[PDB]
Amino acid sequence: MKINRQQYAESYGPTVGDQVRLADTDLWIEVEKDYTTYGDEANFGGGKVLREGMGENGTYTRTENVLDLLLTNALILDYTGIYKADIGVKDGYIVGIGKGGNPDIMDGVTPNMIVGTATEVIAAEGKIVTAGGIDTHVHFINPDQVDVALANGITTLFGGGTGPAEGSKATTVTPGPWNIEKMLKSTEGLPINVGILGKGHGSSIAPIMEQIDAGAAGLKIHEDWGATPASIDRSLTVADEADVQVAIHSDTLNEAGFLEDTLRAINGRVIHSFHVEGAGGGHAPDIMAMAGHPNVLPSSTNPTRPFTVNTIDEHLDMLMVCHPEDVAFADSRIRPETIAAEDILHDLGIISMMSTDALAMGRAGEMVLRTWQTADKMKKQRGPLAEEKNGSDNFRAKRYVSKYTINPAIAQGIAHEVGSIEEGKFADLVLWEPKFFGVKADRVIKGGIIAYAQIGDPSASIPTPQPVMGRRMYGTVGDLIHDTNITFMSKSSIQQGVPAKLGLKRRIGTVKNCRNIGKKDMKWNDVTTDIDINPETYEVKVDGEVLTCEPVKELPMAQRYFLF
Amino acid sequence: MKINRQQYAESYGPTVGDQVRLADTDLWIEVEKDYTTYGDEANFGGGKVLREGMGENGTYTRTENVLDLLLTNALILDYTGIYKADIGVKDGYIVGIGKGGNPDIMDGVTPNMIVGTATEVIAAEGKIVTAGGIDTHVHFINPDQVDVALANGITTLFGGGTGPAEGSKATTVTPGPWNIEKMLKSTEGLPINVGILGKGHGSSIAPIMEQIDAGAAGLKIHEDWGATPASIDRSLTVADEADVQVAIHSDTLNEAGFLEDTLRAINGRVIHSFHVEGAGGGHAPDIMAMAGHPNVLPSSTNPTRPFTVNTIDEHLDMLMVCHPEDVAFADSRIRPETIAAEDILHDLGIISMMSTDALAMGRAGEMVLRTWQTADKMKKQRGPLAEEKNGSDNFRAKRYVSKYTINPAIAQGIAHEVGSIEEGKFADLVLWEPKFFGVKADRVIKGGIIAYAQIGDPSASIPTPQPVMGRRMYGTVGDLIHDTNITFMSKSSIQQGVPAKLGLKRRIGTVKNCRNIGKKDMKWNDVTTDIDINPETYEVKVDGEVLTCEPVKELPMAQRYFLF
Amino acid sequence: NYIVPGEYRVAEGEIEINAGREKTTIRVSNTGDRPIQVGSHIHFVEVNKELLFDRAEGIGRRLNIPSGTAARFEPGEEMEVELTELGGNREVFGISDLTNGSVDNKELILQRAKELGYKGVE
Amino acid sequence: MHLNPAEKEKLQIFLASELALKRKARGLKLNYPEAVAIITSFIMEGARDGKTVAMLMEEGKHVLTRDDVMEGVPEMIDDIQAEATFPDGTKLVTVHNPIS
Amino acid sequence: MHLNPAEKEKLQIFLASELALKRKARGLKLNYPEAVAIITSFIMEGARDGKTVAMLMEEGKHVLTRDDVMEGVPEMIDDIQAEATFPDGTKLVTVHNPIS
Amino acid sequence: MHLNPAEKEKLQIFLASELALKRKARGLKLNYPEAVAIITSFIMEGARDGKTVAMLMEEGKHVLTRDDVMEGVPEMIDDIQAEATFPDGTKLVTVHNPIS
Ligand SMILES: [Au+]
Ligand SMILES: [Au+]
Ligand SMILES: [Au+]
Ligand SMILES: [Au+]
Ligand SMILES: [Au+]
Ligand SMILES: [Au+]
Ligand SMILES: [Au+]
Ligand SMILES: [Au+]
Ligand SMILES: [Au+]
Ligand SMILES: [Au+]
Ligand code: NI
Ligand code: NI
Ligand code: NI
Ligand code: NI
Ligand SMILES: [O]
Ligand SMILES: [O]
Repeated sequence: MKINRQQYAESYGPTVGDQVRLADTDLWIEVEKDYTTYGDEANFGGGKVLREGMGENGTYTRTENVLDLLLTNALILDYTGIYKADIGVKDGYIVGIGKGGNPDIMDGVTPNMIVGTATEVIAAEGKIVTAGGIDTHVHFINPDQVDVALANGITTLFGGGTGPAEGSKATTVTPGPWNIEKMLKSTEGLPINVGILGKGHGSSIAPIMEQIDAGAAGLKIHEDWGATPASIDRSLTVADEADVQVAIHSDTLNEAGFLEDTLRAINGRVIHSFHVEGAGGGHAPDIMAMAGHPNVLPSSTNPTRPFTVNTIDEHLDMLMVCHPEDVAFADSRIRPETIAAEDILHDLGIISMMSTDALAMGRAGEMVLRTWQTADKMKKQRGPLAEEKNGSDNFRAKRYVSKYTINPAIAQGIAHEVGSIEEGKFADLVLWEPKFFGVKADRVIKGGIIAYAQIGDPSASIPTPQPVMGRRMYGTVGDLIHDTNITFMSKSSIQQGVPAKLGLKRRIGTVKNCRNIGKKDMKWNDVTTDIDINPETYEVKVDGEVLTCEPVKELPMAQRYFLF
Repeated sequence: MKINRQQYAESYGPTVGDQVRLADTDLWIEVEKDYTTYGDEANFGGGKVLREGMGENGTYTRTENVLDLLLTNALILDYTGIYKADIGVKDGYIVGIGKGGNPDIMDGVTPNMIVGTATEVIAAEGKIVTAGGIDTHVHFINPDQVDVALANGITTLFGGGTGPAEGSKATTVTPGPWNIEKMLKSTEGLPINVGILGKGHGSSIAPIMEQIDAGAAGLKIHEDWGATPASIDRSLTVADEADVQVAIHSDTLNEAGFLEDTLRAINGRVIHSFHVEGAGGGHAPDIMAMAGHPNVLPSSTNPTRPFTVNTIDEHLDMLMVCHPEDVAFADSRIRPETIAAEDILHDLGIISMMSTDALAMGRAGEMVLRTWQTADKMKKQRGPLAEEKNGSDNFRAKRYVSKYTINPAIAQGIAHEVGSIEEGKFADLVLWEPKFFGVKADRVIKGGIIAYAQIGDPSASIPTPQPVMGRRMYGTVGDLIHDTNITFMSKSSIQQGVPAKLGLKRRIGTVKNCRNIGKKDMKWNDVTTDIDINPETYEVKVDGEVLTCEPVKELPMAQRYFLF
Repeated sequence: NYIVPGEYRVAEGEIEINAGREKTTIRVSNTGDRPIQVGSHIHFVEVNKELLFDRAEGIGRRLNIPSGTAARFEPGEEMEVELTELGGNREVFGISDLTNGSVDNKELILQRAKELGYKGVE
Repeated sequence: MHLNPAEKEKLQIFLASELALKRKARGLKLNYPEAVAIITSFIMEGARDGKTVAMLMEEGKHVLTRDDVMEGVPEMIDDIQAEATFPDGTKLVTVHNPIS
Repeated sequence: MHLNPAEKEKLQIFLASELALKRKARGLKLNYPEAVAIITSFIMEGARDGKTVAMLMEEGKHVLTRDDVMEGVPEMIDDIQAEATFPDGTKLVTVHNPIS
Repeated sequence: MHLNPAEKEKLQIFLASELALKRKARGLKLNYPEAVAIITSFIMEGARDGKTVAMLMEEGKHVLTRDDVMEGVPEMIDDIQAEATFPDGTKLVTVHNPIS
């Protein structure tokens, strides 16, 4: 008995060699391999396979290799590959990627992926499943920002802020022990993972370090607090001692130094360079040259992503919620040459990460959206990458999915917990209908329980009737919000008992291993090079070659989908 | 001094022999008796009776027979009668039904119903007061479902689910120890009473039983997990040992057996038969024959309730969010003969309970609504029941109110806490304006504090200006949500300290006494009989008599009330 | 050029299910007066008593049909079905309680089947 | 008014439909959410008018055609479902493939 | 805009009134919530126009008549109250028995 | 429809704008929130129509004039900003001093 491929894909999702369009882009991903045994696929419902004595084992207690949750027939898109598998979750972690079911009667069952009495089922056939997005440039300004992030597949917010205070409105900073404690307490009520950055400013160690001991997960150096040689140096000394990451928004004004001075203060130490293109801030006009250095982990914020006909005009008036000296400053800061080149640097693997800059100069719900728009524009302008085979865009898809999943997690020192669909990691997973991929998440799973879902009328006979909208689910309600989300904190704050001292009930994640990494550690985005930015023309060269691009008038993942 | 009856009823609500129309139905309930002393009625406001030295006692401390809350002049509609009384609440329980006030100066004051300094007042004159509804067929799929339930007078949700996972979308199941613990934690944030059902599937005892020990309040056998002889048998063995109820949705496909096989596996043990008519699921076509057996506690889900011109068409396409073999299956499953007969079986007291099937194939806010629509249709088609007197519908009203209050509570093993307005039970009470009765609750009281209310503009001088809508009240806010709601749990989980282990702060209710009951224990709905369902024609007979009914084109409690 | 958002381009060819396992065709009768649908992965010898077939031929087997689909028997309908072999450990527990161990225990399975009146034990 | 939760939510659908209809009136090809809002609101207004489920299942296939919507939208919409109060109470309407 | 909580809620009343008025325009007898929305929105728009409380108490008795609404609706509505910003600040309007 | 949080909120702006436009149609001078709603909704509808940011920055200065609004309102409104989905994705429009 044979099933043709069209019907097979309809019923169980696609299999090896089949391709799927991402939303309304011209990007195609291809199934590289499939962990199933054809004929023993798992599925759930009336007369289906996961029933007692059949695909569901009726013998084993939950401890005996039995899952709490199986996602059946998932098409995984991850830095580790694009492939078909069942995903098994237990104790809120991914424990198995393979083939779930009942070894009584099925071949090829992954030994710890038994469906038992204890097992819940999510049908992922026909869905794409990715890791939750990791946004490392978050301003905590308005709690309404969290659902915005969840609706576009983001599951971790790293940044700073105390609400709409001017310091927080400009900088990803929660300053000092007391503001940090207050925001750790606030975090207890936010249904997403969080890590908080202290103020990376000071000329003595202790005022900076006490923020790490109070429970910050990293530091932010921002020009608005003085991105001077001293603040840079003291922050990195703190970070090297505490094993946390420092993000920098450098001195746009070149007041105390030019880019070369900033790199000298850094002195070869690890640093995350925020909005490296520089519209979002940094040494005018050449900040983007940071992205060539081996000790720099470079990210883009999202409003420059990708380069479009309206980009410059929007950024021009945007820099007026701010305002001859003004015009010159604006012209030095908003540059078509660097924004254009930023598109290509993404495509080449020279800028490793995306991020939002949520509510300060970036969109909380558009990190994932704009990553794919950028990849699609690059395919349209540059063609398939050299590395591609089979007419698929798998190579570009792995390079781009890395920018908002694994690479920020590595940079921040949290990739042991989050950032990819791998065994041993926390079960932060996003299901997408391919037609909505990267636009509107179907279900966002946090620590193995659904936290957010596009779902319909709660008064209806079934959940599909209108209106279908993003809604918080049971993972966010009551005490379950504590078990399904992680507060990431410095090792010192954890060793000093800060969680017990503040009464935090959230899972506590340890920041670690982010002093001993560099550009080479950025998955699919590991390129070091000489970046030259001409001081007169702003022309960008990479090892002597000029990089120009042009803006597009239209993007996919835009007016087909959005009501406003 | 005499008051004519029209003015008396206006001022104090109706008294003995007076009748009240239920909403816009043709059902009339009659006051059977009245606990007042005429002239000493309690009431509250300027120059009214409950004032210090007068109807309010100024002497006694709260411990001295003084109430925390008096509902004045309530028209109670309950299985125990339809009658006029004051209702006194203390420590969150109903402590007195009788005559409240001040024994200093009033005759006939119930001794523990003193209005004192400690007493709050709710005016119930002109209201009907019932127990909160007990919905025993709840899928926990979308937290928005709770307010939907509260708005139609439901105060207890029994069922299962982890949110919009496919297992939960099909079955009232929270599977296994970890999913159960997570949902008990979630429950801490839900302003309604809850009990959780584990997966009633397995061929060994321990995988099933460990769910009860983890804190489940019962089990659900569902065909989608394999409603086989083994799963039925092991679940009932567990339930008999643990003293919890099992609900069944049987094998519609007749794969491993026909109805007689299911009854043999049950082997005379107690079971709750869900959606017994069978559109919602079960042995095609004869499942409804369950409702004749003495060991079966039979419930309907609500979309078949009652039989109307649109019923079949809606159910036909509804079974396509699912899809020759398909048509045959649908035709075997959606049957005008059984849906028609289901109306009459309700009226005869042969089906004992209503329930929703919320978000799986039933409406979270329409259990109470459809109970009364059904009673009204039956009066229109069958006439007043033989048992009626005085031109009232009291007998039918007690039979129908029982279906969503006391009978589910008895079936689930929780009637010692909830399900009726009796002394000693938890003060879950719903006030209704007669014009909105069974449609939109006025105030829902949970554990003696209002949890939900139709009330107007919060910025206004008074609470009646527009817009008047359902809103959560103070009982739902902060820590008070813990004291006003009950998590029902197995005796074993309670003895093993699960609440302390999970940090539950809700009142903990014990499931008990539900192995030693049967059909005869269903108030006003206690009829056992031979039900025959013809396998060729689907004609329903009860002790040799054919039962036919017909659909109606219009219902009360519909377009007069609803904006959509 | 027309864009269908999220569309598949499936590869050419066909998927063989249950490849490399022995297949067996048998006749099966619904002697009952109500319809019976049998799922892909139920141990075939443990189906509804009122299905008449050679019960020995269902031991250690299930329907050779796509995972999650079902064969349908109207009342009085007789038809052929194709079976494939169970895999993994070739053990069955629960369902109708006829096996509760290795499927190799043919005589014990058939003895229980006959005693409980599963039709077609010789 | 005594609005319950569903009555409040469903006001939003009517509002989205009004917005979409103005967009269509000024000559725009409609997008995915606009199209869904228009057909959903049509169904609920149809139930309010007293039509049967059967009528609305037919009529819902003719509210918008492919020339009214952007490329790909017809294929994005496999079904539209809505529950509304008919003269005989709440019923579910499902319209399969509403736009060809 | 600086919307406060009441301004956001009261947008809903206007919206329900618009919905009800379209229903009335296509010949339906109006139900309970529809009727309340129409009269409530009339009052708030009246205050916005600068009418007095006294005018709106009179006019509110003549916005809908019994022939505009379903059986029983007149008797279901004993009073309609609304607060709105008059030229002299927020005031409460109560219309007793608005539909005979 | 798959509404996200911003799509739900922004429905409110359209609704406030509809309310304000009816008020203007009956001859009222518009207040602060009414004026902001009208110009904001104009911008988002403009983006939906496919205009550029540059066009909307110009046109937004001519939607309402001082004679359309109450005393002081022009001076209360220093800027109006709105984000909407253009054919090339979300962009921010800021209109400085929209009413003289
Ligand atoms: Au700036
Ligand atoms: Au700025
Ligand atoms: Au300028
Ligand atoms: Au200028
Ligand atoms: Au900015
Ligand atoms: Au079904
Ligand atoms: Au279904
Ligand atoms: Au059909
Ligand atoms: Au058909
Ligand atoms: Au259904
Ligand atoms: Ni910055
Ligand atoms: Ni920033
Ligand atoms: Ni069921
Ligand atoms: Ni159900
Ligand atoms: O930033
Ligand atoms: O169900």
